[PDB]
Amino acid sequence: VFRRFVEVGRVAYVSFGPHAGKLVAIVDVIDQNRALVDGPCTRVRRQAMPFKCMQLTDFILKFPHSARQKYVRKAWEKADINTKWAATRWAKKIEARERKAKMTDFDRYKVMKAKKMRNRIIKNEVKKLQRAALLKAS
Amino acid sequence: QVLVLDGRGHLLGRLAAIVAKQVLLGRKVVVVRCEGINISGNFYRNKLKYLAFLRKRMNTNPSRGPYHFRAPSRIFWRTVRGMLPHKTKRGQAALDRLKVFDGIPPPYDKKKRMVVPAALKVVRLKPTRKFAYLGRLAHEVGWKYQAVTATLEEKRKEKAKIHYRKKKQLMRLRKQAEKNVEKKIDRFTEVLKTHGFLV
Amino acid sequence: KASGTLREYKVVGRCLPTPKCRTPPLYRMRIFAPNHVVAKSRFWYFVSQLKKMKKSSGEIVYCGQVFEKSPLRVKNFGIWLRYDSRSGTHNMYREYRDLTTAGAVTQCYRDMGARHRARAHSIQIMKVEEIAASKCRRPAVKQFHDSKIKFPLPHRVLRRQHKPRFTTKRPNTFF
Amino acid sequence: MKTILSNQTVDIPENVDISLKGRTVIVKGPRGTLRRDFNHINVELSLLGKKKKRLRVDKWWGNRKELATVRTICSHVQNMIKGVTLGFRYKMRSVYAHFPINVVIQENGSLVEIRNFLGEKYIRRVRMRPGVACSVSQAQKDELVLEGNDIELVSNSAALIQQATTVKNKDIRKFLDGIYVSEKGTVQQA
Amino acid sequence: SGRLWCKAIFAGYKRGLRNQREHTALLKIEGVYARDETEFYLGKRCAYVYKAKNNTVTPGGKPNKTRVIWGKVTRAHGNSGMVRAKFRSNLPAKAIGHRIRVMLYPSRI
RNA sequence: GGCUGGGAAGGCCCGGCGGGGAAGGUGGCUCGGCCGAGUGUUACAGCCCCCCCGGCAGCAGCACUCGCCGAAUCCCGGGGC
RNA sequence: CUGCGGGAUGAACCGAACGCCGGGUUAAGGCGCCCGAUGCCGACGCUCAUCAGACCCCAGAAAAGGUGUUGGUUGAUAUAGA
RNA sequence: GAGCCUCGGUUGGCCUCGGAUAGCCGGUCCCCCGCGGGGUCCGGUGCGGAGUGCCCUUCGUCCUGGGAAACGGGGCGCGGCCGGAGAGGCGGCCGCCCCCUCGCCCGUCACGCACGCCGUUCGUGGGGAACCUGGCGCUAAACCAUUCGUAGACGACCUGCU
Ligand SMILES: [Mg+2]
Repeated sequence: VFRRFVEVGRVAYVSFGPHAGKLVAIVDVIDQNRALVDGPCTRVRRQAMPFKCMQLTDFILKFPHSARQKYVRKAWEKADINTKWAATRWAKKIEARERKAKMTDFDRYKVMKAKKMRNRIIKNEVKKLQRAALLKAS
Repeated sequence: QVLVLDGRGHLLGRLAAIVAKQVLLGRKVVVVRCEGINISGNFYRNKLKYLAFLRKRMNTNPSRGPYHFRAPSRIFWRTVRGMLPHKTKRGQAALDRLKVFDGIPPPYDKKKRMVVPAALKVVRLKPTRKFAYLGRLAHEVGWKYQAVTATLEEKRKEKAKIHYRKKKQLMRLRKQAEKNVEKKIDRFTEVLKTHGFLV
Repeated sequence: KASGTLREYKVVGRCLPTPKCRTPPLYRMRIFAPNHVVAKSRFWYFVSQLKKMKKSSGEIVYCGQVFEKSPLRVKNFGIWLRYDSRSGTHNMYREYRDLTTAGAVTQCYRDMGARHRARAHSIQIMKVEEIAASKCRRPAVKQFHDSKIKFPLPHRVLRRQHKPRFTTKRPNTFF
Repeated sequence: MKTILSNQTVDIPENVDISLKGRTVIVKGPRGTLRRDFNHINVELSLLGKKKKRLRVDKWWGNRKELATVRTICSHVQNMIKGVTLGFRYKMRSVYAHFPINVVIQENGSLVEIRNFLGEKYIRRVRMRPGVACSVSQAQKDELVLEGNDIELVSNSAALIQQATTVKNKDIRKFLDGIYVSEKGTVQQA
Repeated sequence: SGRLWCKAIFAGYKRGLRNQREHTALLKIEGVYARDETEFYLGKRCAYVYKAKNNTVTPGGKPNKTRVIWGKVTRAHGNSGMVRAKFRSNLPAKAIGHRIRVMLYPSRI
């Protein structure tokens, strides 16, 4: 029932470490819990990276298991991994987290007012729909 | 301001240490569903350990000897007490803040209960290892009210299913109502998603 | 002797010149040590074990770290061991898969300590040689010699168990 | 060590239709339906190909002990398919020297009573697992037939009625008496 | 019109296993669980507020039953967000596991 | 600042030499709609990798943080007690 | 004839020796709770005990065995088919 | 309304079952069962946005003067229908009177502006004891003494007496 595999050319997201929050592609497998990784288009050099700190997405580009850092970059550019990643819900949620982190007190006040109006409007509509549903049931 | 924890799927000592530490810090902690507690190792190991504990008694007068409580909630209470300075006034005051129950009593059956990932079996224990349920262990050493607790828990779960069905209906109607008036809240939604909401 | 992240040092030494022997020969060794101070001590220990040379009667001519030639390529390293057990000593051959020779030696030390309870002082490193995909005896290294190698992460036990400690949601192990 | 990948496949016939509820195999066919939950085994249960022709089991990063589960689950699935297609029939013969063993089925085949075992006045009533029906075999003077879909239950009932007839406080090598399983086959051989 | 102090808990005094130093208190600030978020709270004023039987003076108000012991955050304590604090008078040890409010106005940001 | 007057790496690559994984190829077989996917066999390179001949600014222990030792070859600023 | 930190407990052990205090840092030892500190997104392996194991002095075990499991050494045969 | 003692605090979350080599949400064209439940299929997410890395509420007041939204709220608002028994001790659903124009964006001023200085801001009409207003209901039992022996060292125990 597995849909994600450690394959040569698999794109992985680094959860934590020096290159945290940066995409990277798997080149070759070093050991059970360590693989050679390369991130030419995401400012990541070629070095070993444990599987613990990486969570791999559903992007797989094809290149030989021991390419010399040049053909992997070409495949990354041809597949346009950056745009596809930016289009995914994962990157959008990460950006939402960052926006929440960078929100200032004035922005918090604006958000408070916006929610104050929006929740009231939505709950009024919900109450009206509940009354209509009760009328329909009877 | 009171912590309510669901005991199902939590390891005995792993949860007990955290609960004792929080209790010593003035926090009020309620532990619920103590029959769901599980202990590492096969059932026979823990059965033998509890029987060996049962053998411990004062030879001259067993009434003054150790008190072997059979209920799973009282077993968890004793394990937590073993991790507190209960001989001092501070330890007794802290232990007064702790409250354990078999099953989920009506006072807490309508509350959301938290779980501690640092004490869960799925996290702390290998999938190939064996474990024993505290309810079965208690039932085989003197516990009397396993079946009554099971029946009451079944009734409570049916009531919770009814409430959860109502909550699903409410949430679905809420989502539909948001779509209905999405034009009148476009400016309010845009500013919300500008600062990292609804994305 | 302790262990850390070992580095490969090339140490060259000779006995002090004497009127009898005006030009003594030069000897070199491959020493894997945390630093050069202990690398010199290990070189002297091995030379005294082999030759009739001591630190007082000799001198260190050159001591320098040996950098990895291809740090970006994965290689198979064969290490020949000579360690002491509770009983008599034994000879071993072990294979490891690492990017650097020093990393392979560190893995060898860790594996020896884990599997045979052998400390660093009891272990003597004889020869470390890089080997191709073939000529590998250990199936653990050989099972990774596959161009189309695939394996998922079945049971991803989550970390950050103490990042916010009380949560209403139970974690997830399938990704 | 840890094996990177170990797998085995089972080729089911076209008669049998198999489905999996994650890790629970439900097998149905001509004779009936058999269920067996394969939890607590931690294997990848894959059902590949159209018409569900083949069932594949996978095990990633397993040691020596966890490796045998791959073969044992395939064996269990094979037995389940054989039972749902052909079934299991166990024939057992009663052995005695002087006192004849009197065996009578009581309800349909579930309740079996054994009488006159070594002259004992005591009568053993043995209950069998659900889904297994016992009967008195014909064309043989003293033989019993056990039939069912699940091999485990039929074999367990056969073991129960084997252990019911046991000689106590005597040389078992000399007193070779009791009912013993003589043949392990299928109801229909085809 | 609202709360302008962070919640903290008097965990105990600075101590070893068998020796206790009462001139330095250990504080458990809520929401801080690492030795990297404690830099904000360094130097912050902290007070232990309590009530007593007799009335005392009150700055800018009528006499009340409230008395306080003022303090100051000194340094972090061991990778867990614990904070060492020093008060003008040592804490009564009755406030173990009780509320201590750390102010926000030794501001330096 | 030194080192292997750092080791590798990055870019345009050019004129070659051999060897090996085993591939836009062939092919016994298998799974789906000539193609897509999975295995093996001799195996050149249009997927590549490695050594030998040689040369360009593009370097720098490099904020693409892959692993050193450091300070008349070293100075400035800020925070807390 | 000697207090102090650690070894739960304590003659001789480890560190270290004493005027009354404030600040900082260590030794030997530790950092799930008792109990100060790993609430590191620590690293690599080994181990299932129906008598598990858990730190000088020290508070307990031997010879002999085990296809239980994990590594090493030697020796043969296997497409002329084990 | 004062009047003594004792303290904790400084917005709440009113809730499925649950598995981890898997799960969450709808429609369910289809089938079965008692508006709902179960199954097949289909469609969306899954390092969880139907995320506790979360949601809910604003934490200055008042005048009038506009736009968007809008019949919402309150008078411990008064009367009926219920759910809840594990240790219920809380809420849900309907009738009638009066009052207010509360949420969001901008005009418009005025609120001891106490001239920099700390326990501000609440759950709280907090909990315990003694005294000042009214409406609705109350009338004792226990023990000693006596008596009895199913009881007994003495207490205690079983009994009787307008
Ligand atoms: Mg107050």
